[PDB]
Amino acid sequence: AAPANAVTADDPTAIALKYNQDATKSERVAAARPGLPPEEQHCANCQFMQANVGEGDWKGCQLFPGKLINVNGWCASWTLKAG
Ligand code: SF4
Repeated sequence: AAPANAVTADDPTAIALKYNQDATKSERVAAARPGLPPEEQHCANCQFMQANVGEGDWKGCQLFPGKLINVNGWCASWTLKAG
């Protein structure tokens, strides 16, 4: 059960960025974002995930203010966690 503030499917930014809470049901391969092979990309290893926001598998994403993403999700703004 997703948190009340989870990013959902008719969120306009989620649609534009092709977010899915489950990276295995994402188009990460098509996008081929740089930094890691696409099959290795998900929110946990993304620069925009906020480790101090949320709880458990439901964490912040800087791009979705006031909401939570799933650590096992993906979107097209995936960028390697570099610092
Ligand atoms: S920007 Fe990164 S952390 Fe935020 S939803 Fe997209 S992949 Fe997940």
